[PDB]
Amino acid sequence: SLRITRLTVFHLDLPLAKPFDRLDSTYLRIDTDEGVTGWGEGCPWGHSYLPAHGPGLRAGIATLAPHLLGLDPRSLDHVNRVMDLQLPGHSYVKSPIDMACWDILGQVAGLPLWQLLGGEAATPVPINSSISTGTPDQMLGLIAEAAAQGYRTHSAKIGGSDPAQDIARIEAISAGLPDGHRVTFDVNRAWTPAIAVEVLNSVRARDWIEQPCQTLDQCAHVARRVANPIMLDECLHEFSDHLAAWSRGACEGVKIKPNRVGGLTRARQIRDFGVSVGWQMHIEDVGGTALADTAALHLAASTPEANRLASWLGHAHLADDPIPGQGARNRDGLATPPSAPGLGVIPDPEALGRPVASYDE
Amino acid sequence: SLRITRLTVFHLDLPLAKPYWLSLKFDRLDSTYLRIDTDEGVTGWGEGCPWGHSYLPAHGPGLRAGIATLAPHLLGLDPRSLDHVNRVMDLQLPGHSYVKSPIDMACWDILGQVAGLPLWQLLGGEAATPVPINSSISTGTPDQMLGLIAEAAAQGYRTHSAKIGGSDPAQDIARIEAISAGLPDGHRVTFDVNRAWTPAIAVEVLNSVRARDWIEQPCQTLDQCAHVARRVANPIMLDECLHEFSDHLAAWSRGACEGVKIKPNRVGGLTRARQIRDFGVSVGWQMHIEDVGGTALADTAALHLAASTPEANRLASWLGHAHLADDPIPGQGARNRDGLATPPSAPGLGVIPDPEALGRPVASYDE
Amino acid sequence: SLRITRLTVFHLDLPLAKPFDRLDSTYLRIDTDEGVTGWGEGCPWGHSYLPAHGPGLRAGIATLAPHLLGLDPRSLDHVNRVMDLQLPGHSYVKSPIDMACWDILGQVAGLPLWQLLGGEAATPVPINSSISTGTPDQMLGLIAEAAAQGYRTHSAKIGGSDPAQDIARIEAISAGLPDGHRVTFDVNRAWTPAIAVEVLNSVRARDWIEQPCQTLDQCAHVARRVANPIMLDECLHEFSDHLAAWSRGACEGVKIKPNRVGGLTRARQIRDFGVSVGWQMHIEDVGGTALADTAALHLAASTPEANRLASWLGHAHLADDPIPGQGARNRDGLATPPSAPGLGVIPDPEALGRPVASYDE
Amino acid sequence: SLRITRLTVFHLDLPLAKPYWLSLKFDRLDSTYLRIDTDEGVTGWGEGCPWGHSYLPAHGPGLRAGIATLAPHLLGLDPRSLDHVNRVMDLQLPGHSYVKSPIDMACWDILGQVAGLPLWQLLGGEAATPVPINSSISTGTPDQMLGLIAEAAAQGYRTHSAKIGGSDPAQDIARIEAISAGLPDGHRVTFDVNRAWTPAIAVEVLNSVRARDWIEQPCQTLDQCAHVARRVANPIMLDECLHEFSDHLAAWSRGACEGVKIKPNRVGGLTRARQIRDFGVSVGWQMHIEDVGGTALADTAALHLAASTPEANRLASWLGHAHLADDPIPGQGARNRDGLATPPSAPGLGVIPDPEALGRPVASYDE
Ligand SMILES: [Mg+2]
Ligand SMILES: [Mg+2]
Ligand SMILES: [Mg+2]
Ligand SMILES: [Mg+2]
Repeated sequence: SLRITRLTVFHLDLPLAKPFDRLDSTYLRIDTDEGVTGWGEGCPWGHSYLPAHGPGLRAGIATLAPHLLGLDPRSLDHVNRVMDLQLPGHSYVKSPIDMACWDILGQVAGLPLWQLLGGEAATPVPINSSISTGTPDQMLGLIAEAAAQGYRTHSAKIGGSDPAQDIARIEAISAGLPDGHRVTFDVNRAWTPAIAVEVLNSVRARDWIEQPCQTLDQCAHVARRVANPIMLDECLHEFSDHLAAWSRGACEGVKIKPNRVGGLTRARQIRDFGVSVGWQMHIEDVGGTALADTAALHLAASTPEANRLASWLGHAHLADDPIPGQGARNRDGLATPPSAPGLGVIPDPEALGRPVASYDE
Repeated sequence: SLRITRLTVFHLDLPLAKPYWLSLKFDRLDSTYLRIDTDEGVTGWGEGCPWGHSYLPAHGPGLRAGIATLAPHLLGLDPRSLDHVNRVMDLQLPGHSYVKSPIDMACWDILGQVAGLPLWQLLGGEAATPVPINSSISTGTPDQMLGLIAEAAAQGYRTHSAKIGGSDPAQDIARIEAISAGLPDGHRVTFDVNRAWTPAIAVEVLNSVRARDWIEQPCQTLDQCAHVARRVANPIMLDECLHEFSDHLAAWSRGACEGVKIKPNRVGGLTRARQIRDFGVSVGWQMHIEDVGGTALADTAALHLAASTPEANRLASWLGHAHLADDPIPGQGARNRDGLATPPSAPGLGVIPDPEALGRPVASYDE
Repeated sequence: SLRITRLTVFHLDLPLAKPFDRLDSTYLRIDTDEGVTGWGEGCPWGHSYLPAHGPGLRAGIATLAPHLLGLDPRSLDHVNRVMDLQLPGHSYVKSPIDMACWDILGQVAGLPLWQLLGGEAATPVPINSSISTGTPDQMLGLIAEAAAQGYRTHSAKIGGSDPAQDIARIEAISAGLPDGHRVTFDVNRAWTPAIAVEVLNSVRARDWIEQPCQTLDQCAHVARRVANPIMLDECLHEFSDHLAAWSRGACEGVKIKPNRVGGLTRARQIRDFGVSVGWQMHIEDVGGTALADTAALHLAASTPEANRLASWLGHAHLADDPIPGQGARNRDGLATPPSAPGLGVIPDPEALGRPVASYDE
Repeated sequence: SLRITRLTVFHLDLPLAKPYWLSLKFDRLDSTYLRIDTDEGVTGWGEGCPWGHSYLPAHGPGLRAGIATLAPHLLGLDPRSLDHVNRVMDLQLPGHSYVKSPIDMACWDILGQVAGLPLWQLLGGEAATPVPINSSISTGTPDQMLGLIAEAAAQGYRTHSAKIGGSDPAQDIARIEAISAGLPDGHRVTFDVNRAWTPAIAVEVLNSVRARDWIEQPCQTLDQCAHVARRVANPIMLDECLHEFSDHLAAWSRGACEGVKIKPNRVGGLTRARQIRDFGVSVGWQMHIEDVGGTALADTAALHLAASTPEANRLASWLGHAHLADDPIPGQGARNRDGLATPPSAPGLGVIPDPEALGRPVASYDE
């Protein structure tokens, strides 16, 4: 008999700290007849990073609202089935909805998400830096910085059509890393296979390379020809892409991002599959405020230590904060998810602005 | 030199001829017409009309949101450079093929008018080939569907798409054997299952039946359909699981099918549909080329691609406007004349909607 | 109603600048009833390089002429279908015909080929040198030269039955290349797999190796055993060979040459396929005058920058020029295709000689 | 020591017995006879006769152009060293197998005469084995083809090649079941489709029919035929897609077929045909060995290879000269005597054309 009673949609205009200069984030409030309210966030990283954009996100909540009204939000797999029937794909639309129902379930259950996701403890999860693309000594300065801030894993954005510079970047960074630190070379689909093969086979570094090419097939091809661990990310849209990645032997790890795979319920199924096949995983969201970071972090904290790599906190990159003082935050390069029932963050609607849409029955 | 100058968006509420009931009255289609103007006064039109919002990853409100996201980026582009415009849309909004298809269709219109050639010719066709049209035969008993087909046949249809599916093998079996046995001579049927089978039910029914007609998309995924294909004897047609060119390449390398349907709104437009068409010809696929839904505008776009396809590879097209109660573009576009439809031969697309017939625009974008 | 009205065949005797000492080129003029004339060129690189030769080329135009007369040249796929029905294979015969119809279509459309082939602009395409086979310091002198001329990519012809010399060649050239320049080792089918494996696994260079062996199967075998990017060329005769190359995971790039694949319509289908699977490509013709170079260059200029490598200009190697002042030419290591409608080159028949054959209806 | 001294080219205009009409009257064959002389007065002859110019990558004018290109390079060669001559032709003009086949055939003639042995013996055969010949049964109704076969049978044919194909499954089905059911006892048929099916139509027809006779080349490519083969129950014979030895190796490794036809003009001559023949024996293929077209000269060359093939692997040969209206070499070569033909036992090829019967030479090449 618990029923979803109202969905309210907020649009947050979030300038980035280091300027696209802004993010378009959607906050979603879900009410129930018994007065338990859940919240979710979907904030695509602009509209060019993934099949996702803020105005489409809000349009998708509109298409789904009338099918979500009156569902029992405690039945998470059922909620997801209904979302899949009513609007295929659009994982970016589905994530904040699924996030908010999880929040409800955790509040009704009296348990934080990390415990519903199976974890023994609110594990402090190591956080990782983003090193933006530049020259060999530039990136190396940005790393010295991040290390001073307490990051011990760093994700260097590299890529291009120019084999020589990526070679230079990789060999400088891989050698001039502080002792005990970890670096991932994030190419974000910017190589063709020819470049990946030339670059990686010219370099002694055997660090992680993340998503070197645009497709799974192109990544698998690179993997058979080079010696580095390959991490997949943006080409994984649904569970079947992960199964294909596994069956092609394409990778040794994946990133799992709720807004890319359709929320916590889908992410958890992927996470369990990754543990079963020995993958190591970065579990984080695509972008947004500490609300999105918190949901991801509950899933990251509940992952076996052998399989869990550092998480990125998207809110580190924002000029503003709509939910100051809430969520997993960086404390000496570690973020601990909250232990209160549900998500553990409650946005104040006054901080958010006036709702851009609202659906009742 | 030529430059996109304005994009105008129209939302058309299209009633269906035959509502059907759902477990919801599915009543009407939400169609988007897009008008692209340029600085030299050549204007192109395109349509994107998802079959409601549950058929594919596509819905009307999402389509109009996508155009909003892309508009700032299309303003200023030379619409004659089609591949380039496609790359921009791909850089600026990955996926969302249902968003991209009307934009690409309008650029093709513009290109055709600048070239003074009909789309079927730019697509390589020797002539405005009349293309056979198929019937839609709704699910029911063996005796019903067979009566719905005699009826179809009296209207000039020689190819028929029989909608079967559901989790009771026994009546799917009865339907297939009945329909396949009692077709008029020279007629053809395809059994459209529409992802309704699990692989277990597919294997049980197809291996229970003597009929060797096409089975279209028995299961939800490519991987499931390829599994069924290795275990049954019928020609397999893929459709809904094919979202982009790499899925076609994957279908081909697994030997999953002997044909595909190509629908611009599913694959992102004519430029992308054409590359797939040509791939199909290279590997010997037979293909239905048609759109997902909409008025005779989306249907004419698809029919240009269908008419330019070599006869060996070309099967019947479905005309979505045949299922509509209204017509916003009366007397324009390829229409069914006794089981065949012929694309226009005017430069470009060959249809020009009257803004007066469309309602007030819901969005406009200019530089 | 536009109809092909006459085909005229010219035979050009072209001495090479650096001496087989000559090329046999065929120029083809196609007239229509509405007075729009298109031109094409097929010029095999002698008769030993590919399944192609000048006298066969002219013989094939003879077999096809009566099937081409009266076709609508604007319908390019239809023209190609008719050529395939009437004379299977013989891509070398078909290329100049298809080239001339494209020229017509571009003139009727009022658009240059690079825009009909989808490009945003007449992109200046980087040109690459040909370094003929010799000793390590010889080839290195020839490269210093080409670099002075403005070439920044160089194609070194290597190959033989002698592993030690190719090792010497490769390691000298790969190390003594000017900064920022690119080198491809063009073996032109001159290795068996045993030699390819010994050579490439003895060398630190990870430059492109082009067509190391006689067949696709032999190249794929080498590719699985070595660390360099493999570029395919001469074994690709038709689209199905490219599909097989892709499915075998044999290569990371291909060269596309109109006279080898049957013209611009076939080349474009290959080019689009290469972009879709992440290949990088050299798009150029097999040999001939700036007319053949120009057609290829329209297709090269319209290829996404991520996928496009340098083009070779065959006319650089000729003593003569029948079309002086026309076509894409080298200007500081870059060639820009023309922007006039169609091909953008108009041969003067007076410069060509007396037609060796002519077909009317 | 022995040296090629002159090459002489003849062009023979061969009328067919049965013109057939095209959508063009296909009237006559363009055949090339080549004479190779040497310094010791041993002369060899070869023939290359494509089945018109649309059947394979081959045509008469191209063949005479190819000989022109190769002549300077063959002049001076020792024609006894066959592999070597093949390598030279391969270095000097890649591909163009239709060009190389008559040159290689003439060298084999020369080699046989120098050795004082018939080709069938140099090819390893124990004796001049009479080889069964098959009929050609033209496309028509079930009742026609079956009447064309009783007729064939009365002429001594026990193997019949029934030409089917076209994009209407229903009558291909009727033809196959009719013909396969009503063969004389002891007789055999092959259904020659000649690349006319797409894979969808192949799968529909073959999986609709009880007949398990050979199907020859259902589809255009090896990859399409191998796809069909995995899904149907009939023995598959490959032919036209096999251009060179690597395609045979590819056919073998995909399990695409249980037999092949070997035609010298398609694969480049006897030297290349022989290597493929032997490969077929090693892997247990059954094979038809015959030429593409031409006079009893090309037919005798192929029949030497056919007679030397072990009986387990050897099926019927087609004799191209049976379809000609003329005969430039009357009373020479292997001819059909009541369903069998026997290659000659004279040294070399065993046929010697009279230049007087051939017209004036169209080209001559000497050192
Ligand atoms: Mg990434
Ligand atoms: Mg379907
Ligand atoms: Mg090469
Ligand atoms: Mg055959």
